[PDB]
Formats: sequence, structure tokens, C-alpha cells
Amino acid sequence: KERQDRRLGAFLGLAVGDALGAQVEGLPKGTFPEVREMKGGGPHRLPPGFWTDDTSQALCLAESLLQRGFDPKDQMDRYLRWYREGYATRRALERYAATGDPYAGDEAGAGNGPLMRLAPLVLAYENHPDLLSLARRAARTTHGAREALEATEVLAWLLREALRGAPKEALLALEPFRGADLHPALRRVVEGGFWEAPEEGPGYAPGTLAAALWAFARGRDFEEGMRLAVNLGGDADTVGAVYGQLAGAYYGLGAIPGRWLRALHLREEMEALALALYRMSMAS
Repeated sequence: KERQDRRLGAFLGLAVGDALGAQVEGLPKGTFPEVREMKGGGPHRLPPGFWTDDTSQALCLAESLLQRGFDPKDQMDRYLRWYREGYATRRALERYAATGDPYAGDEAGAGNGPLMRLAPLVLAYENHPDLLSLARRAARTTHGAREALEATEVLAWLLREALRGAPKEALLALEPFRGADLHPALRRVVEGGFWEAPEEGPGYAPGTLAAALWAFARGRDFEEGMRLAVNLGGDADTVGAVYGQLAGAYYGLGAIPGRWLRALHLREEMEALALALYRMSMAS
């Protein structure tokens, strides 16, 4: 159960962070009382425990992986179907709808969207030799900027190592990326830019990753780090979700506040998905 706990933690942690962060999405840091509980709210009056369309994407990706392995075309079919059933990423979806090209992300897409759906992929392809390559392809479906693709690869590595029990010190050391040829902004993050508290929750991929790493570094447990992450305001839903995936894999499901999990929308459905993805990683 110890091992399963890490996979469930990474998956549910993503949703928990998305739900909590959504409560203060768009608010400047230090202009609102400390967020500590699942109260819902935010610009979209979300009910307590409800998450954003981004977690919806992670769920679609999870289902795609379980049904037909790594299939970017199917991933986009699902995102598009979900997109139209509702009322940079939409541009990617419309590009795919018109051209059939699954890797519809453009060079202008340096946003943090791809970081929102890492967990599902790593849970299922943890042991695949081309994991980082798969992560890059999954990011390319909606975002094409160098730094967004590389940030996704770094998070993929972080999650794989965390799931394998790597210590916090090793995760933050980011050894394989030190001296690597990365976009300048991401290089600054890997070299220690995350040790300093950010002035807000960034929407830019490298900045979002740095904010999550900062919260992970300073937090002593899942709850403390999560609160640090979401209280940065800004794109708190995504920063919270990125922190949630990493901290969830590191601390485990059992370490996530029970009241947050009990309030979480589709908790049971996600637990089932997480376990199924983990099972898939241990099979053929």
C-alpha cells in the first residue's frame, strides 16, 4: 500500500491543489486572508472541493491512457469533445479540429497548461525508457514553446523520482538538468531560482514550476506547502496543482488532510483511475 499511496497522492494531490488554488485565482499576493480550507469560491463560484477545466483535462488524459496507451490523437479528441460540450489551448483545439494535427501547440504557448496533466502520464509510464519524450509529446498537443516543453520534462523527472522514494534534497538538486542545455529562464530555475519566494503565482511555465518547487522546499508537510503555494495568488489553481502532484507523490495520499479529500469532487473516481494507471505501469 506504501507504493500505491504515492500514486494516489500524486493524482488526488493534483485535484486538491487545483480546487484550493481556484479559490484565489487572479488575486494579488498579500491582498487576501490566508487560505487554509476548501471553501470553494473564486471568480467562478466553485462549490467547495470543485476543480477547474484543467483537472478535467488530466482526467481525460488518464482515461485516454488506460484505454489506448499513449495516443495524442485520442487525447485531443477527448479534450475537443469536452471543450465543445462546455460554454491558447482553445486555439490548439480549434487548430486540431481543422487540420487533424494532434500536436497543435504553437511556439507562443509558453503557459503552464502542460504541467497540469503530468501525473496521469507518469503514473502509467513511470518505467518507460522514453518517459521524458512522452511527456514532451503530451505537452505539444496544446503548448509548443521550448520552455514549456522543457518544464514538462523536468516535472516528469521530478514525479518519477518522487514516486520512487527519492528524498526531497535529491528532487530539489535536479542533478540531471544541471548544466543541461535548457531555455535560459528554466536554467535559472534549475540552478536555484526556486529558493526565493515568488511575488505571485506565475502563469509562465518556468515560473509555475519554480513556485511549486519553492512551496515544496519550504513546506514541512503536504498541508503547509499547499498553503504556501496557493497563497501566492495569481494562477494559484495551477501552482497548487503542480505542487499537489509533486508533494502528493512525495508525502503520499495518507499525508493529505482528510477533510480536503472528503470535500474533493470525484474523489473515488480519481482513486480508481490512479490505481488503474499504477497497475498499467507494472504490466506489459
